[PDB]
Amino acid sequence: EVQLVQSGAEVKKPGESLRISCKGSGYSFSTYWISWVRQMPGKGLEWMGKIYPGDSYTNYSPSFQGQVTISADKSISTAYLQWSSLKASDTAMYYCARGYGIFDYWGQGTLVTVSSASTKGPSVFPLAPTAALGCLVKDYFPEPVTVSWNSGALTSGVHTFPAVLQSSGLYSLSSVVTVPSSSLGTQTYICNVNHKPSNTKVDKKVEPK
Amino acid sequence: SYELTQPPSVSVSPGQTASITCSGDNIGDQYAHWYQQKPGQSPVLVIYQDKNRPSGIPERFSGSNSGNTATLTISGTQAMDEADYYCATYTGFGSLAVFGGGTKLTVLGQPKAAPSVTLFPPSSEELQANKATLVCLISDFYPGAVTVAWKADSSPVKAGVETTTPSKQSNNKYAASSYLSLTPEQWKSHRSYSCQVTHEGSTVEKTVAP
Amino acid sequence: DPCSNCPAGTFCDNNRNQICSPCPPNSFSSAGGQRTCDICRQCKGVFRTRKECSSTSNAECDCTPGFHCLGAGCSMCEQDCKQGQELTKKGCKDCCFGTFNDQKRGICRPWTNCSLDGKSVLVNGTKERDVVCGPSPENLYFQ
Ligand SMILES: *[C@@H]1O[C@H](CO)[C@@H](O)[C@H](O)[C@H]1NC(C)=O
Repeated sequence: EVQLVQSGAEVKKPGESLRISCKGSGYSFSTYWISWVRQMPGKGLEWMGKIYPGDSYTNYSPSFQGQVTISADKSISTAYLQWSSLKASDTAMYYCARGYGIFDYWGQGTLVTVSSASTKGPSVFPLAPTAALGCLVKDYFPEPVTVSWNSGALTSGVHTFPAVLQSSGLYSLSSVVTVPSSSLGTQTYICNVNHKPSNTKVDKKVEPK
Repeated sequence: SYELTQPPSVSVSPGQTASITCSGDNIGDQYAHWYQQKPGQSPVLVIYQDKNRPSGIPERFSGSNSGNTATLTISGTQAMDEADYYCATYTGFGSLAVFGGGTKLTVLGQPKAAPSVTLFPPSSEELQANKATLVCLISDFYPGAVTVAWKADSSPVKAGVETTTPSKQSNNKYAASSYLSLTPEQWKSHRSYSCQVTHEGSTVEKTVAP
Repeated sequence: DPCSNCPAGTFCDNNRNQICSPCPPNSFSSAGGQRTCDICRQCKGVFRTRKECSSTSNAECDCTPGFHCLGAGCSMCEQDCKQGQELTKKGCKDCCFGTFNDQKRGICRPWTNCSLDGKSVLVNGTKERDVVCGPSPENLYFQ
């Protein structure tokens, strides 16, 4: 069966170099173009450029000209996508597809994640307020982090948002619950954030001001 | 190089046909290909060469291409068709392929809900830690597609912000968040901070000041 | 649990006293233990029948002569062109000067530039074949 198997997920640091591969089995690898496609987290598909492995001729879109290098070692039926210095803007999902126009086969995609892997503990800040009481945890590494409200009690109408990568390379998320505006001073609301890698577990109550 | 424009969000009702346009200068001179992609899954082609359908794709998927618009048509749209759709083309001029911006086809299962936006000024503890992080929380909206705009006294800011992707919550409505990480000096330097959140054309705003 | 004893080429109907029934015509079951058989692919239109269907294997399609298979299981058929041509929407067009295509499919790509490395062109390229460069100036005049 024709298959395109890609490299495993990569976790690099800014400035490091990286090269992912795309091994195409089940067909004459030399006479089919291999295109690399970028997909940022939550964004669309971006054609980066193609390569004909027969004679290693390469092509690039204007958005990626001079940003990456595409190479192919046809002796082992493998195409490559190479960086020289990774920027934090390079965190995305990188698919390889067979073809110049019609992409009839797609690899499982290679995930790259560039960040300063020095694991840091999160700082918890409250959000004073049917009103909205919130809990903010910022600047931690790595994932994941779970937030329980009142020791896993308040489960109705509580939401925990997915993490986001700041410009510093450290994560951040907020947890919020829609407590009725009537109940305020009667019951003190408190979150419970637990950062497993840094063994961090800290609670803080959200009160008005 | 070449640019292909498709609307970011198209809604349709169960059983009624959805049309998704892919507009580019003289795209009708090229072959248009449509790719479907679902969460955590590689893109799969649904229509190739303007009108042709691959084996295994339901016959409700339809495609046409003429003039400056290629369009994907889905008769009797069912819930399994709710996914992102990307048009693509290859032009010999420059010999490059280009994807459209992507269209999230939502199959309506609930009424459209306007987003409830909440803006929290930074806590005094964060303010004491020489850190200013304005947070804007969008909740209870549907379909799940919003763009946020950060205003600092009728002025845009884009250098220090990152926003999340809409995710369904307990009551199946969507929710998102936006984090503006400012400086405590730049915080007290401007008059007001508004969080402009646009959803299905309509834009709601929420401002907070010291 | 009881349906596991039905092999490929049958489907499981618990309403039967003999639950394993063979697939009807134009139908196959390739794994076994299934409550239904799939309908054989028909290789219609621009498709052609390579291996006809059976009770345990789906029909396998290839394209008509003037076409070539694309996609898993030959799901698509793109029109063949000649060598030295490429496929554009207006039809099969000859490769422009400076480009070539050695396949009955795909696009034209440019010749390897021998002048970039200071080499003369030994044999002229054509629409079908790439150029062949001469030796570098180091072997041609210095070794
Ligand atoms: C290559 O073609 C050019 C143009 O016709 C001709 O002038 C030249 O002599 C040819 N050289 C060889 C080595 O065939």
